[PDB]
Amino acid sequence: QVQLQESGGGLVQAGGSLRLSCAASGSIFSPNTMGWFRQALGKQREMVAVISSIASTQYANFVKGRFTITRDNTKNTVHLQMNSLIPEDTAVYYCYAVDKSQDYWGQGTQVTVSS
Amino acid sequence: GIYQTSNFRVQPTESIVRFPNITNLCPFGEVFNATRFASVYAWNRKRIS
Ligand SMILES: *[C@@H]1O[C@H](CO)[C@@H](O)[C@H](O)[C@H]1NC(C)=O
Repeated sequence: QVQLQESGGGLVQAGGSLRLSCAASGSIFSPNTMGWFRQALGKQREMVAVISSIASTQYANFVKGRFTITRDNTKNTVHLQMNSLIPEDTAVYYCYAVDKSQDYWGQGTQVTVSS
Repeated sequence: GIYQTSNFRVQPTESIVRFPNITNLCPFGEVFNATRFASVYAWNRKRIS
């Protein structure tokens, strides 16, 4: 049972900062890919960002230069730094392990930004 | 006199085949009846042996 733990969201005023985290346990063979995806009530999964085993970082044009992914090799975990927030970012996020086999999604982190 | 003309045999009409019980069920249901199938770039190879 591959399980990924999500944490670090909540209510933040406009301009604030947060640090989400997905920690992966289970099989997760070495060539894995950790991604993060957006969903606001009324829309589908919007791809936010991706890091592969190469450590390359990939981000969509929606949030250019605002969010970052940090990779921890020792625990093979991922931390998404959410900075310079704007109420267009009000959407629950889920993280996605591409891996090599059956894919596993998240339980969700509520991210809310408004004034 | 006595003369050996032909040879007597009994030709069979039916054939029977016996093999042991079919046991080692190959994984097929876990592939064709699987609930989830991977993407077209994380393609699922499963080895059956
Ligand atoms: C899948 O399940 C159905 C049951 O409706 C069965 O008839 C079929 O043989 C199964 N397929 C495999 C590959 O086991």
